[PDB]
Amino acid sequence: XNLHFCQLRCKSLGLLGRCAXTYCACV
Amino acid sequence: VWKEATTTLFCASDAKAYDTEVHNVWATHACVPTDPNPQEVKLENVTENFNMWKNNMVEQMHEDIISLWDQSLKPCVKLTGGSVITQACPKVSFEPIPIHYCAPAGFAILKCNDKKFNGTGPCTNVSTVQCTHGIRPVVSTQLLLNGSLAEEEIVIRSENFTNNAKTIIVQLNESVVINCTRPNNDIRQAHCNLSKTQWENTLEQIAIKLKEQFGNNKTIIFNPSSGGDPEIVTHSFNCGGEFFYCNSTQLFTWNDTGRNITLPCRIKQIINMWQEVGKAMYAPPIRGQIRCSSNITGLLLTRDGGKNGTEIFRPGGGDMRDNWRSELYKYKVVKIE
Ligand SMILES: *[C@@H]1O[C@H](CO)[C@@H](O)[C@H](O)[C@H]1NC(C)=O
Ligand SMILES: *[C@@H]1O[C@H](CO)[C@@H](O)[C@H](O)[C@H]1NC(C)=O
Ligand SMILES: *[C@@H]1O[C@H](CO)[C@@H](O)[C@H](O)[C@H]1NC(C)=O
Ligand SMILES: *[C@@H]1O[C@H](CO)[C@@H](O)[C@H](O)[C@H]1NC(C)=O
Ligand SMILES: *[C@@H]1O[C@H](CO)[C@@H](O)[C@H](O)[C@H]1NC(C)=O
Ligand SMILES: *[C@@H]1O[C@H](CO)[C@@H](O)[C@H](O)[C@H]1NC(C)=O
Ligand SMILES: *[C@@H]1O[C@H](CO)[C@@H](O)[C@H](O)[C@H]1NC(C)=O
Ligand SMILES: *[C@@H]1O[C@H](CO)[C@@H](O)[C@H](O)[C@H]1NC(C)=O
Repeated sequence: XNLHFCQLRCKSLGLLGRCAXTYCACV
Repeated sequence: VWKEATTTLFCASDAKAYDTEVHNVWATHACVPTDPNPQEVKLENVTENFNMWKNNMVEQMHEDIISLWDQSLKPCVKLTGGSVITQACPKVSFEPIPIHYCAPAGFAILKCNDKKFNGTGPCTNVSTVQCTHGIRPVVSTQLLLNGSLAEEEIVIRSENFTNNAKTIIVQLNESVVINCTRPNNDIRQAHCNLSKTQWENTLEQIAIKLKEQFGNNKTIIFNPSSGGDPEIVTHSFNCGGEFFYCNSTQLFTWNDTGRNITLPCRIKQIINMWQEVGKAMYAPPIRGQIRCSSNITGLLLTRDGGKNGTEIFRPGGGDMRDNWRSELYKYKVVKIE
């Protein structure tokens, strides 16, 4: 992956989110 | 020309009918016995283009292992698309076995035997086989376990090295044993041991191969994951039916300029699924010693890129198709015409 919960999570880490298969990954 | 084609690949293995271990049980009804008389035929004066990143064999394997897990490992609770399912979650015996993939009549598997094969483009030493070699369907992140080694030297593969968004698959030529243990008698605390000098030598050789790819005037650095789900921030895998989450910071904090490396691990009940987007909860860990000794045979990396002069690589993975790709890269299915 849910890219949005992901980007919403990663942006709180100072980073961008993207899908790694069915998992959330930060960049 | 025998063009690349999609077919109904069937599986073969040495699964035993008397094993209640879940890979054995699945293979018992899904697979045939291992080929008693295999025949590899070399094709003379034949050149063939392969593409490990566009291979239907990977897709077919992915679906099979999904079906394997979905029949075998039942969580007590599963959340998908807002829908909740609960069921009996009996613990199981879990140890992967080798699975061969075979081509039915009318089709054949071509095999690239070139030592430095990068995954795409022409292959000058091609053979045909009835079945692939035995592949253990190990589901893991960051580190590739119990796979096949490169013959000559380390090989690094990517669909596009210049695209920092593309996963880099590393294939080692020497295994690095890693032992992970949840000791008998904090039931969720565990740890992983590996040789410090062996790992440091491995990172040293990987860096050399990366410099060849990205430039000799580059400074190679390894850093831990930038963040995300627990499954990709840590080295995650199933051992004895339990889901391990191992902190790999020590493994991936390195630059060019003790005896054992001991990683702290946790066993988790609640996990993000790899088969589909959603979460699953399992029962607490079993008692006794839980222990797996594995060969690290490859790595999954991602590069930071952007802007300059330095290249930072972090542990990656997530899409289990890349795991299957790391073993199926030298195969393709063609139709006999
Ligand atoms: C081609 O590869 C096969 C398998 O590795 C090997 O047995 C054979 O000697 C090779 N031939 C040449 C000309 O490289
Ligand atoms: C793989 O090697 C071929 C040459 O055999 C080359 O044309 C291609 O660009 C390479 N692809 C990579 C390194 O991703
Ligand atoms: C691990 O690697 C060693 C050599 O590196 C090999 O002898 C052994 O069979 C491998 N084990 C598995 C389970 O693949
Ligand atoms: C493994 O590959 C490295 C280069 O990546 C080489 O220096 C080393 O000699 C190789 N070792 C074996 C046992 O093949
Ligand atoms: C590799 O990726 C880069 C960056 O996205 C792109 O510019 C280049 O065209 C790609 N190579 C191909 C598509 O062969
Ligand atoms: C891994 O376990 C084996 C026994 O299973 C042992 O001989 C070896 O020393 C262990 N390696 C490390 C790095 O602890
Ligand atoms: C990883 O382990 C290091 C020490 O080994 C620790 O400082 C760090 O907080 C850990 N992080 C995660 C995400 O496990
Ligand atoms: C690797 O293979 C060994 C030997 O069969 C096994 O004990 C271990 O559990 C395997 N590792 C994984 C992660 O499946």
